[PDB]
Amino acid sequence: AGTLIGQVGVQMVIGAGCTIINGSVSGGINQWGTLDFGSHSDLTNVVDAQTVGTSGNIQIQCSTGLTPSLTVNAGLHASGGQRYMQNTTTTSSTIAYNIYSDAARSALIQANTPVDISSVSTGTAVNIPLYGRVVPTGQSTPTPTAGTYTDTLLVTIAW
Amino acid sequence: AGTLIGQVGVQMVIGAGCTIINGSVSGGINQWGTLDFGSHSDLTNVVDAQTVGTSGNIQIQCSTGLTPSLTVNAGLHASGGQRYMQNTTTTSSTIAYNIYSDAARSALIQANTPVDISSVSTGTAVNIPLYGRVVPTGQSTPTPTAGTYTDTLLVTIAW
Amino acid sequence: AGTLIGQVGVQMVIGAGCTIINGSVSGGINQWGTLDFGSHSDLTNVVDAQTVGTSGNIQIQCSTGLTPSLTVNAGLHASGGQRYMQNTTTTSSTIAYNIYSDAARSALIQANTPVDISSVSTGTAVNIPLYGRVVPTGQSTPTPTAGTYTDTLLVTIAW
Amino acid sequence: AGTLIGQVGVQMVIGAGCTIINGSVSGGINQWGTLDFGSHSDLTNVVDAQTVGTSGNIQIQCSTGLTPSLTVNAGLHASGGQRYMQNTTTTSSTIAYNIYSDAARSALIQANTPVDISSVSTGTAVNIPLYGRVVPTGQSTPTPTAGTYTDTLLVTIAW
Amino acid sequence: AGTLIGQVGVQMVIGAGCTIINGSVSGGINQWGTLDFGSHSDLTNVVDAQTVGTSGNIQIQCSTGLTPSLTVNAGLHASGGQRYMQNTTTTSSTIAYNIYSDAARSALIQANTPVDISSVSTGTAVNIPLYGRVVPTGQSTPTPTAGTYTDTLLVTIAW
Repeated sequence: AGTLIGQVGVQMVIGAGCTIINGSVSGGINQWGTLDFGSHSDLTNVVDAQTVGTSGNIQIQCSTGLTPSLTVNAGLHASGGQRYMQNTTTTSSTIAYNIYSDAARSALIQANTPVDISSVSTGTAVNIPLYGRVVPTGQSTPTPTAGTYTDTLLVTIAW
Repeated sequence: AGTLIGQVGVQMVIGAGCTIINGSVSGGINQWGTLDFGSHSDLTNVVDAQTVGTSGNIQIQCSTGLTPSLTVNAGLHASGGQRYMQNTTTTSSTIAYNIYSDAARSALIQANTPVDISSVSTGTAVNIPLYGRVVPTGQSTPTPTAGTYTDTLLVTIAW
Repeated sequence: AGTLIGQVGVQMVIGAGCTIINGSVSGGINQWGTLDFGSHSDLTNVVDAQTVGTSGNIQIQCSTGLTPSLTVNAGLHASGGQRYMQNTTTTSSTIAYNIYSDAARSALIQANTPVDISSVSTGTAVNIPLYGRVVPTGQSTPTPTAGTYTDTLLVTIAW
Repeated sequence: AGTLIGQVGVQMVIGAGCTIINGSVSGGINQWGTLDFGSHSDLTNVVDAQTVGTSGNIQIQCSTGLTPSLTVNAGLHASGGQRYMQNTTTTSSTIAYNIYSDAARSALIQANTPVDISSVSTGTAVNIPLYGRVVPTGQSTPTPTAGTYTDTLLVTIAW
Repeated sequence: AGTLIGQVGVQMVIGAGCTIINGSVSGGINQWGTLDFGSHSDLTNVVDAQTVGTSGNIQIQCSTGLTPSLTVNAGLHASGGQRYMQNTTTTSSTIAYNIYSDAARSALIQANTPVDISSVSTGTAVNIPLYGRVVPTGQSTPTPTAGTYTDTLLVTIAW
């Protein structure tokens, strides 16, 4: 009863880069390592960790200029704007954690808020600005149960 | 030595619609936007893009009922049933890409094969079901040369 | 008061043909199909159609040699040399349309102007050179009212 | 053995005319043109023709008043009151045809039946009311053989 | 101075007939109808007429056997052996005409030359063998003036 004809056209340009390195892809998921905090018990001291994946650390290796933006989604298990970790065995146990955009862990990254990380330019393959820290305050009870707590984020680089 | 007389008669009906919106026409070509993947270098991560044209995204705004059919022709530079992109400067460089009929990019669109996209009905001006993805597997060498790769399709809506 | 006697004589020759096929005749009208554009609403994209009648497409199947001439009369509802379509319900609504003598729709057919379509010779039953196109420019208001717009032509083949 | 004497007396009057024009005479036959239908093959569409002879069309140019009568004899090859055409090579092949007294071809002329064509008066040299049409119904088989079919009539004008 | 005496004797026999019918007599003139050609203007087509008088056509109704002879005198206005017609108003205008002894108008009747019309025998009241035809060749100028052209013959039947 009708018919419309049109052409779309597809264009892609190779040039200015700023693409992540040392990140494996399985099925288009585009995984970018893991924030491995390590093994501890009865957390009463601050623990620091950085995004490490398989062989080598995740790096940026951005292009000259091109001030980018980093956006980190809240975790699957979130409440009150603070990302959480939930055990795979017991649903009640939970550990809170924070994430920072600098090595000194002074600038906090908020959920769904872009961060102007413009210092990763000029190549040089600098480490990705994503550092986590667990502080033993407000961590429900100081001593949690046993398990393997896990959580996943969603990191977006726009430029 | 001869003469034949006859009348043809031309009929057009306005009513049930299901016509594309936000698509400019120049000379009867009836262009429908562009699949702009963006700028990258040394493609090693999956890149997603959607059909965007000038001011606003391409939409359908189909009519009630009228289960339509979407057919996408293979590109000008094709081999083995997979659409390709070819540089305007160097003929050797090529990047493969795929196209999907859903946002999740789970249903693949084959060349010259109709797709029963019946969920775009009831108006509401839903986005056109045409999404592309570039996966860094089988992309000849992982790092291509520089240029502005281009390709054009031929989208047909029958209903 | 007077009387004159004379003989006229009637002659018809069967031989060189070049006669239309797939065209029904009712009462000597000698109908030759219909230019069915289809169903649309708020025409903003170019629509193409070809002369189709009942079971099969209208064809020529002309004879060897015999360079013919195609003449298309202006429609019943015409103004300024451009053929129009008028609704059967509301007299004000009108859609303009054009007609072409080739598949590419590059050569326009003017009213009461013969066209030397000499490429339809050597039999082979080629499709009749009559293609229509509706372009959404100068179409009064872009969105018309509802109805079943109709128009009739008068196609003459002389050779 | 006998002898009778008498005078006959011959009278002719010049005045009111209504005499045919553009008609050559050879030996008193008083020919009045030809109904040339043209060249066709596999007649499936209606063909129209008018009485044309040598340089110009046959005309009447009748006198004021003087309501005349037109009588057309049946052809040499006739059967069932319908005039026929017979090939000069094969006797079996035959095409039927009709004749009309008006341009619209709505009033049929019957064999040996006068027609009151009173509208050809007031001079003005109007075209002779004799039009033929071949309709592809009841034409034996739709496709005839090759040849030059011919037939002759006998037109009488009485007034 | 003298005187002679003698008897003549008058004899008439009734029997074998072959006498004309449908012919009025006024004063011994013994008129036999009229060759009424009719009314025409600008004679360019052959005109035929037969000897008709008052109520009915002139007939012979001859007797059995008795091969008769028909002799037709030249007209009052004759020149070169061809009978002519002269207007009663203008003496210059003239139309030539011929006369024939058969219906087909193939056998010409010459002035003062007997014709052996032996086929009118056996009664049956056959039409008189006298037919006239006007041919538009050598008729001075093709278009004559107005008037009522007349001429009289002298028909003799000897047997």
